[PDB]
Amino acid sequence: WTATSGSCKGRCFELQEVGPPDCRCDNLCKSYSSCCHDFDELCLKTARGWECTKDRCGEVRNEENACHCSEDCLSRGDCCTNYQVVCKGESHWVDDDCEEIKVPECPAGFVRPPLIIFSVDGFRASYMKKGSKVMPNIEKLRSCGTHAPYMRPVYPTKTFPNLYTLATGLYPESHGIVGNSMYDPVFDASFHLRGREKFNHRWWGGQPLWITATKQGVRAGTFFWSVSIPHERRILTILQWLSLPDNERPSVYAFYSEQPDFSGHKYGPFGPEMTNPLREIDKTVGQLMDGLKQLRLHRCVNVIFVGDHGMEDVTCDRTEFLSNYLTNVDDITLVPGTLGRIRAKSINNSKYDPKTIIAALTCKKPDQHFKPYMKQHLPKRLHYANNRRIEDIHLLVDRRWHVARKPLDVYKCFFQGDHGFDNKVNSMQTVFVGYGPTFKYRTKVPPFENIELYNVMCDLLGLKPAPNNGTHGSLNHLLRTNTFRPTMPDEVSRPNYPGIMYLQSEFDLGCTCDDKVENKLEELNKRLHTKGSTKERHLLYGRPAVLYRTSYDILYHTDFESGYSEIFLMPLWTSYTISKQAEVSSIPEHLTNCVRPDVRVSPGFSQNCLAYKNDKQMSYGFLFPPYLSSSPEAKYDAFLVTNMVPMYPAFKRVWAYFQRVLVKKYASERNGVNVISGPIFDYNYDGLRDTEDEIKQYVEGSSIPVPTHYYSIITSCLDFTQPADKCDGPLSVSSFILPHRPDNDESCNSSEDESKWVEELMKMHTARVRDIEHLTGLDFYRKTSRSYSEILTLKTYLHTYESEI
Ligand SMILES: *[C@@H]1O[C@H](CO)[C@@H](O[C@@H]2O[C@H](CO)[C@@H](O[C@@H]3O[C@H](CO[C@H]4O[C@H](CO[C@H]5O[C@H](CO)[C@@H](O)[C@H](O)[C@@H]5O)[C@@H](O)[C@H](O[C@H]5O[C@H](CO)[C@@H](O)[C@H](O)[C@@H]5O[C@H]5O[C@H](CO)[C@@H](O)[C@H](O)[C@@H]5O)[C@@H]4O)[C@@H](O)[C@H](O[C@H]4O[C@H](CO)[C@@H](O)[C@H](O)[C@@H]4O[C@H]4O[C@H](CO)[C@@H](O)[C@H](O)[C@@H]4O)[C@@H]3O)[C@H](O)[C@H]2NC(C)=O)[C@H](O)[C@H]1NC(C)=O
Ligand SMILES: O=C(/C=C/c1ccc(OC(F)(F)F)cc1)N1CC[C@@H]2CN(C(=O)NCc3cnn[nH]3)C[C@@H]2CC1
Ligand SMILES: [Ca+2]
Ligand SMILES: [Zn+2]
Ligand SMILES: [Zn+2]
Repeated sequence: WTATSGSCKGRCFELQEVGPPDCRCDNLCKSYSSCCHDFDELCLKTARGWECTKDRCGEVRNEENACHCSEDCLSRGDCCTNYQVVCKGESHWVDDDCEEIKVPECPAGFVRPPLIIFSVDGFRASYMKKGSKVMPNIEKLRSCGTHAPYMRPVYPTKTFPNLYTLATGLYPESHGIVGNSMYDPVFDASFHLRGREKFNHRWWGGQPLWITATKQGVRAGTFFWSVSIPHERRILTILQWLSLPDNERPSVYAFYSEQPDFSGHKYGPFGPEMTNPLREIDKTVGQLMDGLKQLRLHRCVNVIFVGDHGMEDVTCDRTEFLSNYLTNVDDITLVPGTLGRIRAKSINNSKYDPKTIIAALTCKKPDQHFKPYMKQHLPKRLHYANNRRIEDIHLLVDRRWHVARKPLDVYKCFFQGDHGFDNKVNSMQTVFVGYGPTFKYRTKVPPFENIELYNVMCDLLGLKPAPNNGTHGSLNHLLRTNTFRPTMPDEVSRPNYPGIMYLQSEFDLGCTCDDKVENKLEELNKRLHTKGSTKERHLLYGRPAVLYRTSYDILYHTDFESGYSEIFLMPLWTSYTISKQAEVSSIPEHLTNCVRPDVRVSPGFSQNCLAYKNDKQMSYGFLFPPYLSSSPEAKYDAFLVTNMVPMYPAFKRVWAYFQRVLVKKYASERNGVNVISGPIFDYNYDGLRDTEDEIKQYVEGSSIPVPTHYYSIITSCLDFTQPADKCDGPLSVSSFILPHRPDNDESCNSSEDESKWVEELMKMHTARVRDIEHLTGLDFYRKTSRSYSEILTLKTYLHTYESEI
């Protein structure tokens, strides 16, 4: 209940909030039914259209009009956007040639270039090209501004998570908005689209741009707009705010459009009925740029044209039903659609077993159009686990399909488009264009993740970003002028460089190796290998930096080089270069069980084979593969206890294929590759490395910890006519984070040869170097000829393995 006996007289779209019970006059008031009685009358005029006609120029002012064509309207800052064109014989913004904007042309009293964020729902990346013929205003922005072919959203590819990630730079798991619909088990409440619960502040974490602005003395226009407020009014409101005196005037503005998402659901992504929605966006953009030209701001303001996600062909008939897999369907709640989330219907039931739910959903039909995971087993690049609002059980749904619980939920067909799938899917990609004095001229940039923009928008506004998941500096190549020069973090732990300190007989590991067969030329030469005489062949980008306090040793060998952790009893990283000319060999008969002690590292800081024998679930593998040894002699180095890592047999299949076939293959395709591999420990699935006392799993009867994942970073020359190990120019990279899992239930073809399923699993588990840095606490690419900004961009790249957009 609100007494709304006040008035909006003089308060149309006031910027600060007066609380209950006094009536409101802001673009939010409708959503509370707390607008003053006269709001519609005064603040939402609609009379006489949104365009000056030839027969309205120099007219007498009449306050009841929606906009004005009167001689004094320029001053009042409330002209129609085409006032100058029709009346003063000016040309539309779109119809002028674009001159480069080498410096801000801002009128007096403007201390900084404003920022307008023009956000559009469901604007699929491929609209920029496939609709270019009917979007001339936006094609001017794109071609004269700075654009990327596409921009990658976050999972899930839904509106709320993506809009709030754009405003926070945070992953959904961090900011809290993990779906359009949500249940919080601590709150005992649901977050929905229709309803008022979504308004409470307790859902929203992190610090969005407008709060970041306000707290640092930069005033902001409001971001939310009510559904009923038409777009034309929204633009005039932004143009009026810009007329406000210097000390009242916001520096950052936002506009939003429900289109083209709204129509895309009805007609699909490319239905013929989509041309019209696109025409209207362009028209709206036209009114803004025309209106800015009127205020002498068109070479002063920076404009961001950005979408939240794309759109895919989806229909009712393409629905999987859980009622055809489970018998016990009324014992679960599903959050359905382009992604599934399952939980117990009642927490009062003791016999609710997720192991058995996943069983019944795994590879149960050759058709199957979805795949269950436990959230911690999701690809780490999705960063979709670390929140109480995300249910333990998750369904990754195939592009073009839906998941529902029972058939009745789907009839008690209409739609032809939807969105929400995995964020590396082409149809889900969206747009970025930046145009203005601070952005670059006629410049294309590589695709980037939307988590990066918060940082840039803070830069555009001279703000200091709140802690976020962007990598600040990685988008400096978008900007004409930078206020952030990124600097490399300092190494926390310096290594030990141990020599030969131990005799064989001091080791009691229970490990045998047949290696007792017997020169000054080639015996002087392999000591040199252990001092690192070939370290600049196998360690091309300097040693990783350890960014935490720990104790580790650098170990040199002929073929490879490692940083060995005395705490975790295995390498943090292993580095080696495989040239194009290198040859694959096999593990000879006599060395199949061979595990040699390392005489640089004490018995007490080593693994032992006895644990592996006694633990019937856990086998072992090697980080540097014996298969790629340079010679029969060097192959012995690969069997050192200090190259050894614990591996479930099931996972040895995956790993073996990678080491035996794929590395050589990549070395052929890319003219050699540098490989760095190591373990990852993340039992708390927060995407960050775990300390010694968070380890949940050891090899039975030992202090040998068990990685939750294994990673590799594969670098080469981008100019592939140059060997990896002699690259003059920019680098090219691909990475992965394989889940270390006791089975291969994730791959429904696993009973076949490794050549059918392994490389497919690895593609799904593609990863950014930065993702690995978070999980390891290391820092790569410390010594290159390349600028640090470029290296940041390199570390944020993700190889998607998709086709061309
Ligand atoms: C992506 O980027 C983000 C952002 O950088 C990364 O996330 C950050 O990660 C940090 C490390 O995990 C984490 O630090 C915690 O913070 C704990 C308390 O923090 C509270 O305050 C936060 C700050 O808010 C303020 O923000 C601005 C400044 O930027 C200020 O101006 C304002 O005043 C703000 O208030 C606040 O964000 C945070 O809120 C979370 O919880 C709310 C609900 O309770 C949510 O609404 C909100 O969204 C946040 O939720 C996310 O984060 C929590 C983790 O806190 C997570 O569980 C949720 O799922 C969700 O994702 C807080 O209210 C602090 O207690 C922690 O310190 C403990 O650990 C240290 C370790 O050294 C100990 O030394 C210390 O003693 C302490 O231990 C205590 O706990 C032990 C057991 O738990 C116990 O035994 C012991 O005795 C102690 O009691 C630690 O510093 C940041 O909070 C987090 N920030 C954000 C925004 O999420 C993220 O890692 C990145 N991801 C990747 C993959 O890189
Ligand atoms: O005006 C806004 C916000 C504007 C905004 C602009 C810029 C932003 O960020 C930054 F500038 F920082 F980048 C952030 C927010 N609203 C109103 C409409 C509702 C209803 N609504 C829907 O109907 N979605 C359609 C849908 C439903 N299912 N899939 N799609 C989704 C919801 C969005 C929020
Ligand atoms: Ca962790
Ligand atoms: Zn959306
Ligand atoms: Zn939608």
